[PDB]
Amino acid sequence: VPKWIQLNNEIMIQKDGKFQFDKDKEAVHSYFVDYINQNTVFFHNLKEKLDYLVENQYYEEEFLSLYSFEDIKEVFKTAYAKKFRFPSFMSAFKFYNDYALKTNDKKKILERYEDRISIVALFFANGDTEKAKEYVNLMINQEYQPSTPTFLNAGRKRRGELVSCFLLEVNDSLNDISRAIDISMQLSKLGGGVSLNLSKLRAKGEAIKDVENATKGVVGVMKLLDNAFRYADQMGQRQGSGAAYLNIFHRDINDFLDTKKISADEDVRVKTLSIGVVIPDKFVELAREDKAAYVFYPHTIYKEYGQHMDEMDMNEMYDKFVDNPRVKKEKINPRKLLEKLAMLRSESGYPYIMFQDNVNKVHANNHISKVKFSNLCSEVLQASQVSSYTDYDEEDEIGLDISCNLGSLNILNVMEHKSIEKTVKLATDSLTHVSETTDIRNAPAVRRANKAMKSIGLGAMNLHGYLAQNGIAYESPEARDFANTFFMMVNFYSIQRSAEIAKEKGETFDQYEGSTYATGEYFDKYVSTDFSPKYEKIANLFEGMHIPTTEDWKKLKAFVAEHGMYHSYRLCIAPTGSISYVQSSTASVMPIMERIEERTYGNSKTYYPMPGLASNNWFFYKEAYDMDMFKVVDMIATIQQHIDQGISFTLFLKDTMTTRDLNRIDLYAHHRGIKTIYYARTK
Amino acid sequence: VPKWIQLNNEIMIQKDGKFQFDKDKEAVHSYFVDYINQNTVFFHNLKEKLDYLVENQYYEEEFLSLYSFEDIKEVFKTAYAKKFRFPSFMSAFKFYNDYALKTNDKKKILERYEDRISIVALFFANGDTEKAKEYVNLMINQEYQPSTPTFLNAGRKRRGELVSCFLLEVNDSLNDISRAIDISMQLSKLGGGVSLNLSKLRAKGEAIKDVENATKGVVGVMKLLDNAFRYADQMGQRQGSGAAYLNIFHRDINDFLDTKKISADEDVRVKTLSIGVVIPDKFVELAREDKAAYVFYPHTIYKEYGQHMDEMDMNEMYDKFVDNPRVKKEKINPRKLLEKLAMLRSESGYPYIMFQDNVNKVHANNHISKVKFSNLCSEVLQASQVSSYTDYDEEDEIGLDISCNLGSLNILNVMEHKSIEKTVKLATDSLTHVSETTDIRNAPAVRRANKAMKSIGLGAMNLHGYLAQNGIAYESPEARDFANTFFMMVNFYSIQRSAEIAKEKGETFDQYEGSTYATGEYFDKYVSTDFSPKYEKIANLFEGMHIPTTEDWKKLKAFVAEHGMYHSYRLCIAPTGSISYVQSSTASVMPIMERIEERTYGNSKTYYPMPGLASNNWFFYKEAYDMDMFKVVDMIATIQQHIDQGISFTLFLKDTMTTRDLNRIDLYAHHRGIKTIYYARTK
Amino acid sequence: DFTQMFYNQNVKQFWLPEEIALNGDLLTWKYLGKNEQDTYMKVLAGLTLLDTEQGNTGMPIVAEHVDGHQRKAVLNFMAMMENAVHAKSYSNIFMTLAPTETINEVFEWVKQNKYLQKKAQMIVGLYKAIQKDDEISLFKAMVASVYLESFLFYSGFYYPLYFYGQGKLMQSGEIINLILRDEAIHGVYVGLLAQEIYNKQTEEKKAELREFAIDLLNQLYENELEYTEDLYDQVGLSHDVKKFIRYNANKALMNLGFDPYFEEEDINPIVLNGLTVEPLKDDDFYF
Amino acid sequence: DFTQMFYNQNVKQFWLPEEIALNGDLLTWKYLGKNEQDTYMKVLAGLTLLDTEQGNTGMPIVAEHVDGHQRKAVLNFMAMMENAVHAKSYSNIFMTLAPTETINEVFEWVKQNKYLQKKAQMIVGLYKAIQKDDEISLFKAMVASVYLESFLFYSGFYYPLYFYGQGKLMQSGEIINLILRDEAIHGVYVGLLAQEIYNKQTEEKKAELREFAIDLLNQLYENELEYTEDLYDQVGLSHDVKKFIRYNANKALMNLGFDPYFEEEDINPIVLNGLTVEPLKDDDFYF
Ligand SMILES: Nc1ncnc2c1ncn2[C@@H]1O[C@H](COP(=O)(O)OP(=O)(O)OP(=O)(O)O)[C@@H](O)[C@H]1O
Ligand SMILES: Cc1cn([C@H]2C[C@H](O)[C@@H](COP(=O)(O)OP(=O)(O)OP(=O)(O)O)O2)c(=O)[nH]c1=O
Ligand SMILES: Cc1cn([C@H]2C[C@H](O)[C@@H](COP(=O)(O)OP(=O)(O)OP(=O)(O)O)O2)c(=O)[nH]c1=O
Ligand SMILES: [Mg+2]
Ligand SMILES: [Mg+2]
Ligand SMILES: [Mn+2]
Ligand SMILES: [Mn+2]
Ligand SMILES: [Mn+2]
Ligand SMILES: [Mn+2]
Repeated sequence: VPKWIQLNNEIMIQKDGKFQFDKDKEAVHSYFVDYINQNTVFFHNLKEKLDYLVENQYYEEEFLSLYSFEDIKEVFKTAYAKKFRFPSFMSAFKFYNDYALKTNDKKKILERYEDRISIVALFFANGDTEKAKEYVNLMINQEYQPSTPTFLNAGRKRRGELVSCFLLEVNDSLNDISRAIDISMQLSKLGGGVSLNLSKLRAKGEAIKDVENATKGVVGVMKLLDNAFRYADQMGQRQGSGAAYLNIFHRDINDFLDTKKISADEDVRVKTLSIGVVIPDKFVELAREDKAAYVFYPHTIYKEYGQHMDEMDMNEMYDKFVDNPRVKKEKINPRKLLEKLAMLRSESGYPYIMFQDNVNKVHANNHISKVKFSNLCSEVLQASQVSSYTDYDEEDEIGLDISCNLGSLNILNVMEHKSIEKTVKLATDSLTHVSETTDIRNAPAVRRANKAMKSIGLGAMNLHGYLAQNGIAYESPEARDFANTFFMMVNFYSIQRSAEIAKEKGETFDQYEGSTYATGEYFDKYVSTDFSPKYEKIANLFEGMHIPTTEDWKKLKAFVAEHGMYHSYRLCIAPTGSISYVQSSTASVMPIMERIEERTYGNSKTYYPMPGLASNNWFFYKEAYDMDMFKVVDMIATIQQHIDQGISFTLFLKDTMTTRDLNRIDLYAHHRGIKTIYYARTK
Repeated sequence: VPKWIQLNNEIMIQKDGKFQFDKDKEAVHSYFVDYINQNTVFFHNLKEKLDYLVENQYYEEEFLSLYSFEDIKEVFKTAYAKKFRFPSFMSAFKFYNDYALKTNDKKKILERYEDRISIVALFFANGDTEKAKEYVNLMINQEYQPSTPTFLNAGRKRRGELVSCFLLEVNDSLNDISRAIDISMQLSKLGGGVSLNLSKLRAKGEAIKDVENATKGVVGVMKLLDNAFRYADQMGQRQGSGAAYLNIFHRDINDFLDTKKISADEDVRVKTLSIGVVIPDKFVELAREDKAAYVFYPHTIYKEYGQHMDEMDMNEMYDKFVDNPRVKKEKINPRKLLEKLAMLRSESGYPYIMFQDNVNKVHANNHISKVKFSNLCSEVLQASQVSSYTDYDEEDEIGLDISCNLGSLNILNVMEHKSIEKTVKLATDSLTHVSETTDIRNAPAVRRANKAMKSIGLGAMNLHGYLAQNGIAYESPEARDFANTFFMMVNFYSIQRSAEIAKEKGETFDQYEGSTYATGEYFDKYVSTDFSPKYEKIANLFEGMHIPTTEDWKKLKAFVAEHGMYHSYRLCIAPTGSISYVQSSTASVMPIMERIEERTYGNSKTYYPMPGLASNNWFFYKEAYDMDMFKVVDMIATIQQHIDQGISFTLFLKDTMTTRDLNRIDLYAHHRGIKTIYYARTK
Repeated sequence: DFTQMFYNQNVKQFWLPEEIALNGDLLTWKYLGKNEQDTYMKVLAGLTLLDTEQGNTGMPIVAEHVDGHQRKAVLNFMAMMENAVHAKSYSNIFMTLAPTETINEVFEWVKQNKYLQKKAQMIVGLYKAIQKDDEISLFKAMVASVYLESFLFYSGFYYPLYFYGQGKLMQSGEIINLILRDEAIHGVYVGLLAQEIYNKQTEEKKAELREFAIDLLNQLYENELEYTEDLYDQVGLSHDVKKFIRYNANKALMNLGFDPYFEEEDINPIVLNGLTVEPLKDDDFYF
Repeated sequence: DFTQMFYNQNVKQFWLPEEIALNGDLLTWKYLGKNEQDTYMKVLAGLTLLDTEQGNTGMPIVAEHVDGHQRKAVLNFMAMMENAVHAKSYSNIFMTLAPTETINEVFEWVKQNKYLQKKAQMIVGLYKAIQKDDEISLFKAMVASVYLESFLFYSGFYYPLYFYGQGKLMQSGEIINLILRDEAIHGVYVGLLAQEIYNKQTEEKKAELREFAIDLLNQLYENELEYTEDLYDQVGLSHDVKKFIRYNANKALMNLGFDPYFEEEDINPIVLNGLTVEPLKDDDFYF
């Protein structure tokens, strides 16, 4: 048992009736002094270290060559000038076991935290030494955290793709299904999560070439995708992860959900494929009135109307489909389907729930397409256009496949530094650079959509940590007030940066003219409503920072109308799973799951108290399972009104909650504007 | 119970201690008069029938448009003038249940045997009325039977491909694996069986982009392919069938073989994928000497030498691989592997055995490539070149896949009509037409190889039937003498027809100049040896038929040298299972499994005596399980010396036989020049 | 050839009523109509009454007459499951769904019911007719036992499985599924013991035992059809229940090594959702 | 007043020998003298015989004659433990420690051993003498069963406990302690049923029943002495075991509501050391 592990395990040894939280600083100090300083490869100077790293195929020389060595040395000195110290053992452990560069034999540490931050900043700046120093200050202050792919792989020759979220539209044809399998394997090989929309595939029992009862439905394609994701396991260290989304009005919806039942037969079970369901307002209306609903065979609709079922407005087309004899449909119980969804989410946490009308009533790019499905983390909500993959020697009709590179603001550190605007703009610039440097060679629609849309995802983390470290209950009205003001400011400054980038580069995203940004319909609520804090306590937290007013939003609206917007999508709140430890921040905007996180690494167990946890703020670090999920829904809906994409929203349920409680939580989320529901976690 | 079925069941009711074989003629007559005539659609004339079939999307109008209706009427009269009568109930039942065209509801019969024969002949003639009449005479006389795909689909609008056997080379890359899955699905969608060569895939535990132990091996690709074949199961009318071949020296050979163990875990077990093993003479030599053998990692060999392991001569490169430190290899026990193969074949009948050196010591196109694997039926042995499928927007290096369209000579009918030359030449013409009219637009290598090599497979059936009806024991030396003479004549006339086609079209197959036909090495044994019957009884069977001599073979050799050859491959004896009932013949060249076949169709059991079975020839209709497999191997080796491709060779084993007996049979077949062993059937 | 294997499967399937919490069934029970509640109660009482006969008489009487220590142990284990586990489980379901007075009345009704009594007494009659050292009478009782375990219970199991497949009465449906899984293995095991006796008989005696089994099946089947209409017509399910009875009759026959009696039928999908190596010798390589 | 608590105790004590890994005893077994191993094998074989008959015959027959479904459920469970758990556990021990020939020999030895045959003859004879509706014959068999549970097993239990207490053969010893824990509650339960019958009698009849119980105990005791000497003389422990069986005879009498018969003695201190889903309503869609 190592000394640092012994010190960390002393956290739970209560002394004087209170946890010994100070043992974590001792634990991290001992961890460093006894493992990291010993196992760190020694270089005489930065020049020798950089030459060794570049020569040994560690660092790409393309990005480093853009700077004179004096500039690189200055950036590295800027990174080390802060004297950054990890405040807890878990943060340093996570960094030096997951992200710190290690020799090919994985026995020595080539990168410190400062070295990794400096390399990432140099990669971001793209030759701008002052920009690189600004990025170094942003990341060393831990105001902005690049996503795990960008942070880990940036500047590395062996690096994989800096983007990790991929959404693919699958067309209803064998050629398209084969291409989807190939692209899913190609993207998983790169380590990115791949989400597929199966709503266009015809249901089981549909005809292929005037041959009836030939189609196998979406479950056969799901088995193919599950096998493909299992094969492309990314060395096996992280098993291949894929998500399949199906509209609730698809015929195969019941079979689609049955793949996640434990009682399901093994020939139907899909082990490695997450499933999400897209629920239009029509289904909720049908269940509310207890009316009998119908699930439609997609190919009959496509033949009758020449357009896909999921390409149409179900709230306008459901009655026409029901009344159309040429459309094939079978009756279902919408309330029975909702209860089945709740039961499945309780048993396995699946499927993800996407409220299509909640997403598309605020979607700015409905002209390009409506948001038909989400990603593997349930927070990516963008317009997609399906591709037409034809026969060999036939030209393909490449559509738009969704992808975004992620970054997270550290709310606590952004508020402590009073640098919301600067942090947001620098994060937007870094995300734009990552998007511009991405080129996927086996996903034509992904690459085309990356070039055309320039979609980025700027999330946030440490909301609960910041609130608890400030004497604010997560469920309290003041917490929602702060979230409203902060995320309104984030949206304002991200829109301003996008417009400024469009003005500087002279280009907007493809089909920007038809977006709600161009027509000004996006800014209606911001020019009509004031989002300043309504509580004095919350308003004081923003002291020293300028909170945009309706006049500021009017000016920004005029500026956007003049110059346009560079990004079709800017904000999405991803889970931010493992990089939160490095930042010593709570995960995303969700409430904390546990006050002290007990985990076993190797054969020694480690304890991770929530950042800033102490006796004074112990009660404010309320666990999610003890929280009223209605208040969590209220907070997420408050945040979501300023996020153009979705928010990964996990439901934390007690074992005593029935399926009716889960159904009520989902119905309240739909009522409150929640776009997606990620997971049903039960204590 | 149907009256005809009751008449047929009277076959087994012994009268005077003898089977009532005459009851089958009554059974077939009753079947016709009571079901076929009743359920046969009525048309006033042939013109009306043709119009109805064309307009109702039953026939392809293009091929029928090449004839004036007078010529079509003449062809149909030629087919009908024969007054062909099915000799048994099973023949007519099989035809009218599998191949006879039925209305879209499968309620009425639109085609009789004469109608199908006439349509096939008109499709073959490609606008030649005299040629169409010749084809009608050939088929109605039942001297030639086109393969089930051609016979069923020729001249039909809603038809699958006329070629049903495809062989795919798979390159060691993710792009190639995904393309292989896509091509397999596309080809199974067409109803054809797909065989894939997995010997170029690196073994489990190999590096993927300088990261070690990243490869899943051939078993992961096998799971992918098995799911792909299960998905593309021909609209459920016929489960997708595929075969995977692995060289015995591949490291994954034991894992590859274990996929067929009953005790195998469902994760590794492959259910719908047939497996064959390619055994070079080196492995047999190692097992014979009991020396420790090595299985190699293909990617290490490729990196060390720049070529694939299966692209190199194992008999020469085995010692170099063993002595090369940069080539990774695993010690194995060759005799233990042989015994494992024997036990696996006894338990499940797998794997197929391909003796690589037996195939290639007589292979005429080794300059194009060695034969590396076989098809799903183990009778296709052609040179293939692997394709290089690159990233999207890059140019693919299209290689050569394998596909041949099959037809079977009815040995009994050909010998009775003394029409070996005419039947062989007409069958060659029809197979050439089928190959020319075939175009797969989703398998670039298959299409390119079909256009370049012009490979056809001309098989034979009713060998045991013809011999038994002539008082010759299948295992007798006289039977082998007849097979030698007959198949020598078949090869002679197929070569002559190929040369005549090359002269008429002024074009040979791609890379013919490097073949053994061009250099004359092919004809060495034919110009130096005589194949006329050595028994007076067999020599009498050929009375009225010219048996080519050494002078004839020298003249043919000179003719080929002057004009070349149109077909790279001409002859392959496929199992020919379903259409054997229609032809009233024993399947392929194999001995009969049972004198009377008991089948269940619905709740009615049907009895099928072996064609021509009677009291006086009961002893000559010896069942295969009672024969000496060494004598069957001798027969197949006698036949195989005149077949350029392989012979689908099934082993019929008694339950008392140990794995040692199966191994001895395999070793004798390898000694006797057998190329492939299809199935190990146990009684 | 089989007793130790069945021993293993039996003991590893051990369970207790307390493991499933029943109270949450009241959240779907309250939403059923009177006819649905009535049918469920009557079916449940039918199963309870038949299973009690199996625990008090059927399994112990067979254990008494079968020779072999290991067989007696397996049979004892099965008798234990009837009396200690199944009987308590049925009681628990009842006490959860109905008040004491309602339970007493349902049992009074089902106790007087003509179709339930006919089958219960037919089975019990064969158990009472077993004679010491007479394997023919033992076989007849084993046939009766297999018919109860693998066939007669299923007109009853249908309804809980039907609800279970719809998401209704899930806790009691889980219990019923565990019970049914035990009865399935009981039926298979007793079936193998019956086949052992059957195989010791002459050809004429075999034909006579086959006639006995088919005749008994016919009597029970015709009464099951009446039992089925009596309970299920009021909830419109009798047609589908009849298919389920025949399908399970065929399983019971197969347990006794006999051919299926009824043509194959598909079952209601809701109920379905509820449910010689020798080594080479160095000369084999030379010819 | 007691069956329910015995039911709960019995089912909560449920176990299987496979829960205990036995390969840990391999070395302490190897190290025992041939005399010690012989006595140990024979002791467990004698126990196996007793449990075989208690499971096959004793417990099922008492279950048959005792009224009340809950009483029958307890007795059926106890019967299952005897032959499906206890008797089988000894084979698990034998199969671990001994080669097949030694196992075969010890089972042959039980068949020909006169003391073991006599005690089986006496106990099983009384079980098979029970007459339906005759409470006196039932009482006599229950006395026999208590004497088997609480007295007769103990000449056998001594030796595994003696080793367990010295830290030897502790895995086998763990199995034996579980068996002993079961028999203690089995003896109490059957004792309470016997007392029920005894308490119904006249004073004159009671006096005769005490005579029966004491005469039977003495007859079994005298036979057990000879059995004990036969097994334990070769390991030097016969006198010690005799004290132990007298101690347990008193416990058997007490289980029957009778006064102790033997005087108290010091037992070897080593041996003492050896001891949910609910539907959505309309209001759920409004907030
Ligand atoms: N919690 C920590 N987080 C990050 N690095 C640390 C931490 N503790 C120690 N280190 C690294 O280990 C070095 C030695 O730590 P230590 O506390 O002994 O330093 P010091 O000599 O007191 O002065 P200084 O704190 O300025 O380094 C530190 O300089 C820093 O490089
Ligand atoms: C070929 C094939 C397709 N499918 C499914 C997958 C596709 O979504 C769907 C359409 O197949 P397609 O490849 O589009 O077939 P098609 O276009 O030639 O026929 P059609 O125009 O009538 O659609 O059928 C199967 O389920 N099994 C199969 O074998
Ligand atoms: C991507 C991937 C490949 N493989 C196997 C299948 C291929 O035959 C083999 C090579 O993959 P490739 O697609 O060729 O990968 P690569 O070309 O980038 O790497 P290299 O330079 O080493 O060739 O690796 C897996 O088993 N799992 C995977 O996830
Ligand atoms: Mg299509
Ligand atoms: Mg490669
Ligand atoms: Mn029961
Ligand atoms: Mn039972
Ligand atoms: Mn016991
Ligand atoms: Mn006991």
